[PDB]
Amino acid sequence: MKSHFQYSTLENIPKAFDILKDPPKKLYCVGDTKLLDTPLKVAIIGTRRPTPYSKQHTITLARELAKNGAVIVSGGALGVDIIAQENALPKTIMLSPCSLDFIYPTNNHKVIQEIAQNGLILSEYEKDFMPIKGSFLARNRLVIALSDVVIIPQADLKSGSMSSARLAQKYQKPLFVLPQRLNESDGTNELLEKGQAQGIFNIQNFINTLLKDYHLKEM
Amino acid sequence: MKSHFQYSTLENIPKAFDILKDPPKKLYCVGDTKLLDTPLKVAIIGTRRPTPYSKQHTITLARELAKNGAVIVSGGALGVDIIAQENALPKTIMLSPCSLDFIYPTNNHKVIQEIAQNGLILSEYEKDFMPIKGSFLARNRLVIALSDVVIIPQADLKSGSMSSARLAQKYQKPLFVLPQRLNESDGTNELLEKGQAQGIFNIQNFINTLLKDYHLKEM
Repeated sequence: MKSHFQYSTLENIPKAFDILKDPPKKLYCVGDTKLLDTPLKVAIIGTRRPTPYSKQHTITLARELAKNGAVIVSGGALGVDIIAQENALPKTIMLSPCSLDFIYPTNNHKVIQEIAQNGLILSEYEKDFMPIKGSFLARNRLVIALSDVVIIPQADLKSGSMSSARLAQKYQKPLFVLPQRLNESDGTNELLEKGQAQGIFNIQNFINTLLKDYHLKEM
Repeated sequence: MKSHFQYSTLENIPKAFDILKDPPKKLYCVGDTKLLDTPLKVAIIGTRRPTPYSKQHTITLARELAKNGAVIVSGGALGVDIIAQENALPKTIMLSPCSLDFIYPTNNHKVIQEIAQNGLILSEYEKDFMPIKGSFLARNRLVIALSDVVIIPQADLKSGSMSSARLAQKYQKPLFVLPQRLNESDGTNELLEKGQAQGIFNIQNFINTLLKDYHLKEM
């Protein structure tokens, strides 16, 4: 699916990317590059098939953070990603796994269009580049490096979410996850089990504690 | 409801009760007092109103622990208690909130009778005593003191399970809970978030680690 987006090259690579083993040498952009200057960026990533439970709290977290000064960063994927980003509009930044002349995934086209208009989409791929395993992985590192904090509402083991969670640890980004029952989100529960992530046991307090840590007003 | 239990004096008060600020001065018993001389006693306590999820794993915990050399200790209450005890039979000990000439609660009479017959019931009251305010708290102190480890599968804030949880901490009895969703078991979740309990993220590993720790053959 062609995007028909009008895009250009990003003038300056965010310094947040310098922590990366292999920073992007060149980035392409469509939308509001001012979003890159915001004080609080929160990554929200997760499974392509969240439960109603996960979906419900993903919406609240995204909506409330975006409404109170944060910018939500994600990969625009089916499920948790696109849910967070739609509910954060227009304070949201997407890292694309393909070049900006294409929409992926197809079914998210409507929301992705709205991000291109009112939010920001970045890509490391100039044109004609359909997504492949390595480009999903590569853009995940950008999602993590760009963000101050990383939330994973729900995720299985051996998922992109878990490789991103490893990156979050490697790059010292605080990891947060939703409390989940046995067997429903083994990835996030493993992170809890090993003390590699903090549980979000109260949505409003978590949000307010984040706002304060970054000198924004609470709710 | 009368029990028709031919209860005895429990002649030797278990040393485990000696840690209490107010040890029971006299105890009464019916059933197998040898259960008191076992290497591993696990308290399983919780809400009177468990979800199907909590119920399902309580059954598994109780059954597997009882089958592999542990004894399950509880209060015989509606919900988690009676579920755990029924599935632990005959390796189970009930601490009764009433004298042993009565059944309490009435609706648990069948399992409670099975416990009198094949497990063990203890009480701090001799006769003619139905429970009153505080007698539940009182027998809970006994459940905790007797047990090596305490499992709370599900519980609300301000419940009896939480006051028992405070006792477990006071006496350094390790405390474990089931992973629970936001807004379902605020009691156990608060324990988890405050680092006061450990989560059971893998039922089989939890059990095998517990066993090993008490020099029992792993499953």
